[PDB]
Amino acid sequence: PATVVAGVDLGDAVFAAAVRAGVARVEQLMDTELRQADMSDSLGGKRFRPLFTVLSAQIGPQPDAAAVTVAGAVIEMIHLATLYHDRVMDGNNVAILAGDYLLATASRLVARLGPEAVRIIADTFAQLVTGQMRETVDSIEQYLKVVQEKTGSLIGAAGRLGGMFSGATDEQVERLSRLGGVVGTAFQIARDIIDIDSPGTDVREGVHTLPMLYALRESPDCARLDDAEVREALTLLRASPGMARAKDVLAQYAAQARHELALLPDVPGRRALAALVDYTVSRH
Amino acid sequence: ATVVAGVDLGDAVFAAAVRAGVARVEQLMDTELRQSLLHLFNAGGKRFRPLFTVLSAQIGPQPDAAAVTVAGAVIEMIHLATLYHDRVMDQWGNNVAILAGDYLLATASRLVARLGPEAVRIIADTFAQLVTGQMRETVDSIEQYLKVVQEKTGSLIGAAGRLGGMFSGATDEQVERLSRLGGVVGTAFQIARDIIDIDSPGTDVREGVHTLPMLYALRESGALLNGPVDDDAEVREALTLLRASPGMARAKDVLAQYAAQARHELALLPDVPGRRALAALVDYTVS
Repeated sequence: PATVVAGVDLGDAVFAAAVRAGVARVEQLMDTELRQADMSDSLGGKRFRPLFTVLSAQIGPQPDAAAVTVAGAVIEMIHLATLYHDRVMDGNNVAILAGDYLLATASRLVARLGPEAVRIIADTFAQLVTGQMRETVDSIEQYLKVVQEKTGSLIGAAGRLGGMFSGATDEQVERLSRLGGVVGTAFQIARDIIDIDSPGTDVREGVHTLPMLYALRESPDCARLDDAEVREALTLLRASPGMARAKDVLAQYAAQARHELALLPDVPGRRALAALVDYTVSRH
Repeated sequence: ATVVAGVDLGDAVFAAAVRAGVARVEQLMDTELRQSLLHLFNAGGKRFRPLFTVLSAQIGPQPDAAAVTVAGAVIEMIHLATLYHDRVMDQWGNNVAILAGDYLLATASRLVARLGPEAVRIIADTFAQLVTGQMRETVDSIEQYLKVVQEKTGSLIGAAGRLGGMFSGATDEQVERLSRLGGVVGTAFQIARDIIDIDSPGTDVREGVHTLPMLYALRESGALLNGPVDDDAEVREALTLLRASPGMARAKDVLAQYAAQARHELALLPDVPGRRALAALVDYTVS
């Protein structure tokens, strides 16, 4: 545990403490920027994206710890807001307002990071709405388009901002952006798989995830769209070649993340990010 | 004639320049919003917030700067997004309303981003204010209501004044004055809506929202508005009862006081046509 931050084993406990403190600084800024005179508002609400932002800023030669803290707070507040809005689309009005406040505060914070950061966030918002627009011809191409837009884009921006505000080179910033995009997708696909492999299992009533999408192509019929019906649906998926097909797609994203890792500079942040990748494609 | 949105501005050449500025905002909105998710109504230049932005920009040497139109569009998209998010129920559904609002928001992000980080900060802080206003709506009751309407309605119109001043090139002190004017005008704008909801309807009683006339009434003695009201018979009742309380005359007094506050703010703007137009907009808004 002393080497672990946000579930990622960073191998070294002294290094883990410095990284954990960078994550803690992100949450502390969020708590300070959200708290007003009016509130269990931040409380999946995780440190994954803060971890990713801090680790990405370990790739450049001159991390700006204050700016890195801002970027991570911006990214994660946006993450939480997408969760609030997703719950209502599947109190409603209050959950929407809370998400809107998280989005307003994230936009306020990123203005501190200057004109380039501001455009990166605005473009990320555009992708986020595009994926929600899409999510409402190849149905698996679309599903992977949705998670790339709603999930991969935001972790790409965290990688981008991490590189930018450690003075990484232009090419390393692009690479960190691409890594974060591929990490976000792989993370979701692992989630899809884990929720059928078995902590609750098929806590996914209504959601057509990637294994399911594969299984419904074969040709022997789903009971799909109350408790035995759920277990009866679980056996079919764990059996189906759709499961093995979903793990192949996961492996394609893992392969692409590791391709990007390999061209990162040989610095301790690269090994940290590879452990982040390992955890991402793991059982979480 | 010399009228732009029920408001007589003065000289026909000023009014024409203002009409054209507002129309430019509606056009930019249309253009930037094109991708069926939302259906904008064509108000033909009568939207309050583009008008207040364009009027505020008249104070600057460059009222028709392109950034002024972007500001106005941004302001109005924020206001539209709140209308869509307001419709989330505890359009076709909750999903459309959320998505429509998020689309407006995202489009506003792209536009304000190119205005610069300081304009991003202003709009973001304003939207934050606007949201906590709606949270807070859900001590001193009057100062509490006024804080709510200042947050949920006055801050966006303050921002319109601030942005209009900034990007028309107005002086720093003028930007500040126009921001203060906008907050006071937006409050008076809401107080006037809340009075008009009881004079001649009833939406606030049915919704169970406590507005200025009701809050002053509940200070006397001799409170059925605990929660909302469903039956149309009790609605009619509360209206006539509230129409007779001295709290109704007190809310009108406070409205007149906010008008006087706005006149104090605008009196120290330069002596130009735009000051008179703003003065006229104030008079219209409280009448």
